[PDB]
Amino acid sequence: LVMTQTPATLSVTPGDSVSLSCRASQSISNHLHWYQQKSHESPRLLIKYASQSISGIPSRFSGSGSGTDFTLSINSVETEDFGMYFCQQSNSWPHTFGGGTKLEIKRADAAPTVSIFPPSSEQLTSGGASVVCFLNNFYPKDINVKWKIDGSERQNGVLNSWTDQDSKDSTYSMSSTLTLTKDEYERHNSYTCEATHKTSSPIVKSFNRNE
Amino acid sequence: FNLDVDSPAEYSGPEGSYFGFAVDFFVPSASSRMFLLVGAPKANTTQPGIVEGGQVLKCDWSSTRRCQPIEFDATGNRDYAKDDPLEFKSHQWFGASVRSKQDKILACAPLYHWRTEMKQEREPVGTCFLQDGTKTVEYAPCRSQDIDADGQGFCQGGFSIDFTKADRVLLGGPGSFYWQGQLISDQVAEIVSKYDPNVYSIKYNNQLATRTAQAIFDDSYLGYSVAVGDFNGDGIDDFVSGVPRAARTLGMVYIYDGKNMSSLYNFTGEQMAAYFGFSVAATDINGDDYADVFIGAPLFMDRGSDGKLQEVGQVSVSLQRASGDFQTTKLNGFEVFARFGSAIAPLGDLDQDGFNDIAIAAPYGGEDKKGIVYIFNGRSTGLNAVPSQILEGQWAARSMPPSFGYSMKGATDIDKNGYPDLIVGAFGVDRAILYRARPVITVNAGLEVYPSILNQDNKTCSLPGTALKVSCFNVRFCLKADGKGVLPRKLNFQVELLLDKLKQKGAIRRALFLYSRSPSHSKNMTISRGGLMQCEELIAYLRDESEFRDKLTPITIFMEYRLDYRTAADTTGLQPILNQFTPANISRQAHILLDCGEDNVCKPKLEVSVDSDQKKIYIGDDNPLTLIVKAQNQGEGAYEAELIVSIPLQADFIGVVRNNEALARLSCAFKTENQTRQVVCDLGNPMKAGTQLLAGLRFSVHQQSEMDTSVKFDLQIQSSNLFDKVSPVVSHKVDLAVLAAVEIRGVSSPDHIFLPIPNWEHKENPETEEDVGPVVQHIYELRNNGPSSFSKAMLHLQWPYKYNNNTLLYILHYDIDGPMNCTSDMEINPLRIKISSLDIHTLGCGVAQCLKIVCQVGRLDRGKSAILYVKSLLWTETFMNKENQNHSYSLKSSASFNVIEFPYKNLPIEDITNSTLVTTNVTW
Amino acid sequence: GPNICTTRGVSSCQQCLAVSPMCAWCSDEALPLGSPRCDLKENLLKDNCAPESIEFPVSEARVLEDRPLSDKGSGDSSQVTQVSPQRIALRLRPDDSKNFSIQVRQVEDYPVDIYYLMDLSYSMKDDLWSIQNLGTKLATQMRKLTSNLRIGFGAFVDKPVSPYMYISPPEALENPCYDMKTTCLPMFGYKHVLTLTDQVTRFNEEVKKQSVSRNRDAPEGGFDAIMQATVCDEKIGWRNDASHLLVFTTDAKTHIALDGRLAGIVQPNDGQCHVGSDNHYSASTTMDYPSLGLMTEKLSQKNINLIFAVTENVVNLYQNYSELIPGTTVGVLSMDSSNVLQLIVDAYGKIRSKVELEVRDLPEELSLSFNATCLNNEVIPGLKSCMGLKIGDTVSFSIEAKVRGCPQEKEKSFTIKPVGFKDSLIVQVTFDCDCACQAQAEPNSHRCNNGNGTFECGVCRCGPGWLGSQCECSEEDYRPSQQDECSPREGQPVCSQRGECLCGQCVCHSSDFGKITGKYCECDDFSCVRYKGEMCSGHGQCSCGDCLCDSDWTGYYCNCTTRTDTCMSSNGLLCSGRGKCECGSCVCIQPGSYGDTCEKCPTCPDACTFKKECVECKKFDRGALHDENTCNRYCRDEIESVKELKDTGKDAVNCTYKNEDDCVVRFQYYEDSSGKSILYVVEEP
Amino acid sequence: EVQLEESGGGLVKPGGSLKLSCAASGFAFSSYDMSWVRQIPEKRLEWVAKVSSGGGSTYYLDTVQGRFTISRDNAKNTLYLQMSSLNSEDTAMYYCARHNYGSFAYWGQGTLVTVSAAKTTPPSVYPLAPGSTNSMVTLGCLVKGYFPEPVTVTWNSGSLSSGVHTFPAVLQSDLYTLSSSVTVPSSTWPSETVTCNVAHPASSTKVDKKIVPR
Repeated sequence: LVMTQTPATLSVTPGDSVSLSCRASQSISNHLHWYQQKSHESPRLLIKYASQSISGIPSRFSGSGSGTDFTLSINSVETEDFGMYFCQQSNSWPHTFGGGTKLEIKRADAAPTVSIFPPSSEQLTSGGASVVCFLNNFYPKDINVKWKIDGSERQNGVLNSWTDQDSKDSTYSMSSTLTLTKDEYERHNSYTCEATHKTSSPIVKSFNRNE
Repeated sequence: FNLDVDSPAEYSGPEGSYFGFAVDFFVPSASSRMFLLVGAPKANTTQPGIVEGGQVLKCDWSSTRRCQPIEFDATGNRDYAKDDPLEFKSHQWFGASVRSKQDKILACAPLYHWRTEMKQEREPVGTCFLQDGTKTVEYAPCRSQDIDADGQGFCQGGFSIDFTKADRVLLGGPGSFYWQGQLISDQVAEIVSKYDPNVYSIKYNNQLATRTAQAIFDDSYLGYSVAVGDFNGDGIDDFVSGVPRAARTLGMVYIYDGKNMSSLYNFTGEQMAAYFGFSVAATDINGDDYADVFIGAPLFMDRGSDGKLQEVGQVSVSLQRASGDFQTTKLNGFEVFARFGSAIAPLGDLDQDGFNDIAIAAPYGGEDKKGIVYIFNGRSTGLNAVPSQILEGQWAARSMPPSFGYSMKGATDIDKNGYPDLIVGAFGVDRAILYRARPVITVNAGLEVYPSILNQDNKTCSLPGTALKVSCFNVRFCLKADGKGVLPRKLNFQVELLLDKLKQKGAIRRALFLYSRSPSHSKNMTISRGGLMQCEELIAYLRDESEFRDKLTPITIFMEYRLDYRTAADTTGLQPILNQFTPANISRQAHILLDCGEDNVCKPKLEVSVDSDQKKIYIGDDNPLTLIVKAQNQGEGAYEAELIVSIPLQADFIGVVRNNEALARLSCAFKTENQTRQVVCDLGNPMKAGTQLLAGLRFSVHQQSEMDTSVKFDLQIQSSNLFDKVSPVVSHKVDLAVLAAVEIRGVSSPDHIFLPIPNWEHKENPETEEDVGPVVQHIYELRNNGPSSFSKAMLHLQWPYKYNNNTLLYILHYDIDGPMNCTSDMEINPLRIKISSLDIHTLGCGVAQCLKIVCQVGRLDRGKSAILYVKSLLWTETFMNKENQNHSYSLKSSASFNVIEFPYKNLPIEDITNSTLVTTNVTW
Repeated sequence: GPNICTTRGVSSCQQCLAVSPMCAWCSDEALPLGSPRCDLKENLLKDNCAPESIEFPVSEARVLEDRPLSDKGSGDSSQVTQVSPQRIALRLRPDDSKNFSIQVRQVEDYPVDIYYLMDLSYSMKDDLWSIQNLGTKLATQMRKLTSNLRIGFGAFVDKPVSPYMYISPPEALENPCYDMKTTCLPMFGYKHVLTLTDQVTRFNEEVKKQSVSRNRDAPEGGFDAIMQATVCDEKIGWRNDASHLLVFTTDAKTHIALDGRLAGIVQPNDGQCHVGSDNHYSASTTMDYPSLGLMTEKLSQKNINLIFAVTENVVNLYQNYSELIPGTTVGVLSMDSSNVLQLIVDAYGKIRSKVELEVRDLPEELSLSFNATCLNNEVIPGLKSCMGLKIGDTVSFSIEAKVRGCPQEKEKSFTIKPVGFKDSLIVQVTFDCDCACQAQAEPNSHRCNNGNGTFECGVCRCGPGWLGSQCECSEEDYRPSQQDECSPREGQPVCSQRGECLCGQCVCHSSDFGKITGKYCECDDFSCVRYKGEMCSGHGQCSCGDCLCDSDWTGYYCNCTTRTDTCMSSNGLLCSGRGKCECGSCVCIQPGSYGDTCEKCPTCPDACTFKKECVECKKFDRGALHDENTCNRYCRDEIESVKELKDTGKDAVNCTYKNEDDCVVRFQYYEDSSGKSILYVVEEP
Repeated sequence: EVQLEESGGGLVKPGGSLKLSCAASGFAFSSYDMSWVRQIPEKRLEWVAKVSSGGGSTYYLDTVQGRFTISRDNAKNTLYLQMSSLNSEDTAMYYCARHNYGSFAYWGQGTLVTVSAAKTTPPSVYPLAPGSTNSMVTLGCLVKGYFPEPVTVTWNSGSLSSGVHTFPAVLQSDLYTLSSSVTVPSSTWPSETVTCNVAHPASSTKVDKKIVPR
């Protein structure tokens, strides 16, 4: 048995309504459950047995379907509805889960706050050099971050991480780390963090090793 | 019998909801207006998200047939999550079972399901909704932490219901503890007061319940059917719980103490899958203030005349006694698959006669299997098993048949008269019917004729259209409209008068009325209050003697009655009925005078005398006796002439003898009427002067006991005549007699003895048979040949012994039987013969000195044999003569007797005497 | 001459046939109110009514069709026939009857249609596995019983409703056994899988393809499954020319009618087929269980025998259900079901050991009495059946078809069939109570000489208002003349009391509590002697106050029986051979014997005076038994002559007598010589 | 209220073994079925094993069977999963869960299992301070080269919670790197001390790093 779950990602403005669809390769009667998973938290049963809700779960969440095709609809999505959703089949061994849907909340565009940090003396002592760039409180999640060393684009050694969407403001933060060898670091003067984002014309932050 | 099927109050609801599953009657202290309750399990309603939840609707019986839902709730499923039922109100069958008392209605949903916060498992707990005035309470003790089938999760509380006297609620929950079942009981007052809507597991302080039973009782279903009553003597009503699959599918009914769930009584079915316990009901059927239990077993298979198993349904009746020892009868359905045991319900007193009674449903009976309900009264000794009336469905199956009587309630006076109805459900038609009991009127009608004997010459009436006069008579019609309870003061009776009923059918119309000039008249009579025997009088015309030849045939005058209906009914359509045992056919016979002298009076001169063909009846047998009875008519004739003879039962009447042409052949009855024994001969109704009827009346007289010396027959002839109705009595006696011939007989075992017996020798002191001689057994008997037995007789024996000085026969032993005791003068067995192991010629008692043996003989029956055997040896010394060779001898004893006393003390008694000689020929 | 109908049928040609089988009545003025009427056929015949005007129908027993009974089941082409008569014509007269017989054979090699209906509850998963070798093996063993056997298959798992099914509390029970690390099927009520086929190897494969389901409620849905398997001929594959064996295999107690109330199932079961195109019982959620009554009627009506292949611990219910489901049989099933082969072979042999008849559509007025020949030529009364037969054996039933009164003139078909057999006897029954000249009558007012009346059977019949011997004295008035013999010997009653003479016939005016019949108002339906509150104790009918006793009764009051078992002794002799029987009792014989059978006789001259009589004739040609030619049957004792009467030392009575020749003979009478009576008579008196 | 707490996760060399425990309270432990469900690095949930309420029936994922054992002690109210012959595919967050008829009604918090030949290594923590002015100043700390996950970062021992953003770890060649930022008023820094506090449980190492001006 294979559980196909679509759509994989979903961007929903507060007050708008959405639905998820679960497809089973064979008939699973009504033996399908739905779960929600918020950041750094465990999964929670939302709807059990295709349409039976649970106890402290809002009416806005309504499951439906039988056999091979099931839905989970959410009326008037709230900020707190952000997070992953999963269906699970309990008809036949092994039990299986759908791929999962990442529900995101749409909000006003927000330009990032960009801050550039040079390598610490402590890191330089051990022979390394990491130039760090923080891009906080922005929306939409799609941002292009480039590093320029003496004006030349660099990809090697650059590591990014995005936070999951913030439960209060529904914004994103990301961190871009450019890691080099101390001796390589000492061959260049200007280190620049470039962020291309809607809301603008890239945002640039720079540090000069000779300053 | 007074339940009409003519103007029932027919109630119904929306198609497919199954209105009729359960019915009840609501009578709040709040008003004079009462309502019927009809449950409808698949009903749809307002409650959002709920389908086929079921509902109970309240209906005003006074016209206004619209049924309306009881507002037990309006909301959707109790929530927990939003839109997640914590209780499933859908597909739960509300109205499947409905009951009420006063101002409280408690509706059931046996398939009510719950969710428990503990586990996501839907459970068929079954609950009820309580409507208290306007306050609503959920009744569900069945809902607890005992979440599943092991527990109370499967109680399905709601298949059966009742209330005790005062206020306890009985909720059957047959699915409890793996379908062993459970009866749940609580005070409704506590349920209402201690209820908290945020808790679905409320326990009650006075809560009772059948305890979990052994696996032995798996699938028994205690709670499918329930009733209440005063079974454990007085105090609180007990609980009557049907458990149809108990006792290995035979079914059982348990009676639990109302105050404590511990079995008091246990009743069972005799047949597998009969479902003894489908319908349990209780009532005081005998009118003696103690409830009995009537248990329906609808699938009961009876046995027909051909040995076939017939599914008819049974109602098992257990009748209560002070000792708890129940007596029993059985009622059974008539038709196959007409499941009679489906419902039993109180009717109360159908005739206001002091007895509480019931009605029985057979929901699938009738051609076009509509359902039949059987109504009958109670009796001091049980139920009248035979219906006096039935109620029947008036609707065809839409799909499934209505199942009339599936559910039923009664013993409530809905209308003004205190005669209870039957609320009969018909769930397959979405219907329930109220069959009302009508008032019962006993109408005493009487018809009299003053000039009952007519004289065609007494032409005193004027015929209105002629100058001619008419011989005529006065016919009177009276009416008593008696009735109880509430009936209109003025009743309307339609009465028709028919004259000469037996001749209008193709024969000459012998009589007609003076004014209508026809053989009939009719009128509508208004009879009020009861006892007001008002009347009308009609005058009849005897038709002219010049045309009509009849003289003897009676003129019959008849009343025919109908009690009316619309004009004697209430505004509710409750028409009256007349009492089922009261006739509407009343009559009088009139006769025409024939002869009767110048006086115009029939003046009979009736006389009877007899000739006995046989004068004696022997005592102790069936002795035929024929008496010829001569009936004379020396005066005028007679009307309805008969021979009446008073005959002791011991004289068993056979009939009138048909073997002698000299005698009249008279038809003759044999009867016993109010401490009498009588034989009655038909002498001819229109008896005419000079007629002589002789007939032989044959009897068999048994009288075997010590009775009177004669048998007496008392004879008279009589009539229904105007004058001298009865002849003088001739008293005839037949002598009885003691006849007891007794025959005396006897034999000597061998008839002869030969002297040269091998190894027979003399000894100075002989021992054993061999040294004495041959053994001869002499038998004497008294046999009673005559029919009369006796109390005392003697049998006298003379045994020749000493011829000269020679002792011949030595008696070894007296073998006596029958009531016999022998006394001897002389020593018996002086020779000490310890043998056991069993005038020269005639040695008579007048020759040889004999022993005198007298046997007392006690009471002997006719045909009895009184026996005396004398076992004796012939001693060698006294046969082997020494003086001169020897002689042939005849050894002769004599048995005489005399019968002295008979038990027939008042009868002539003669001594019965005779004698027999018994001999052996002794030769060489 | 004047016999019964003389007074009872003279007023009506239909009534004289209603009254007695011996009566006839002439027409065409053969005997134009000559004097006798109705009487007996023979009296009218002699009194100028010999020609066929007598209207004397008789009863008849004829056979319309008698296709011969077959020896072998495989003997196709001409239909294999199990019974001898096929169609019978029966013609009755009122209060009459005719005999016929039914020969039924347990035909050898008769084909078998067997359906294996299985319990598909989880405890049976290993049974489905074991059964993988059946079908092939079952049929193979059955090849000995018959060369033609077909095997089908189906299953039951109980009604898929809330209280039986695990309710689908969650989804998890939509496809159950998730509870125990396995999988199993949902509940379906009753399923049909394989129709009966000769390709029995199909069963082996079809059972392997199956698997079990889950049941919460322990009781089985087996009764719906049996009834549908019994009723749904079109899918089950039952061929009428075959025995139908429904095998019910189970490990549990069944659920029954009205138990279904728990699921809201209250619909009566009509005993109909509800299996659809999906080979599934669609009624499984709406109809209740069939009753024992419905099962019995449908399996009997359609010739289906049920075999209960039930495990040991539940047999008590199945055996008790079979007692209430006649014609069925119950065996004991192994937990691995390996013995179904043997269970069925023996169940078949047991089924074929009983022959039982049932009569369908029998009317209320007819009584069919049976005497069944169970062995050799002995028949036992009151039996519709015989036990202990083997395949190839026959049973012969003797049937008496009697009619009470005069039922309506319609032809009825009485179907007499063995239960389980397709073949049956159709007896076509009619009632000849009418005279031909009753129908061939045209009353027409006139024709009754000069008058207004009716006419039938060759004579005129004036009704009320016209009456008279022919057509006169409407209501007397032409009556004070003619006299006539209104009463025997002219004793001058008007008419035997209850009646009056009217122009040659008497008219009975009485109409109270019964009827009066005959020319002189002779017969009083209502007047006779009571024995115990009832005329002649209900053991005879009356005619003119003369009670006509019923079978095995005598006396004026019909209370003296002619039954003698109550006066019969232990030795098989009535009154022990010494007494007279009277009214079910015994009259004492002169010597003084006494008791119900004259058992005791204390006075009785010793036996030697009764036994000498036998010797005196059997050996000496003298005595009462010689003159009466009776000794040869009277004396069944063994009598031997001896040279010496020896000291036996046993129970030998020394008897003696002097003969006609002045000789003295001695003999010994010995009792109980291994039950026999032995006499030793001296050779030399 | 239902309480589920799993423990015993950590770094295991491939081919190795590890036992996970999950304590339970607040319910009738022996009345419910128990399951282990794991969340694979792709964030996909996978059911691993189920044990029946009485412990009689045990079901496993086919690619797990023969290597893992699920068991329970109903007296000790503790569920177990004994793993063996572990591969890289077994790396996941393991969650114990309570059943409600096929659903997992209640879940634990999760115990992380890392299957890898890499050795346990403590993080090196570096300050992120601005290069040599506004109303607010952004600071941070770089947590580099640790193994296995997890690592916990607080500012001023949990006193500073506002303005804090901790980034998910990025795995580069058997070592994880994360960063954490904090925004504070410019007027309070360096006037007040801001310290980054880093906990690495797998190596029992805790590092306090003061952010000082450059």
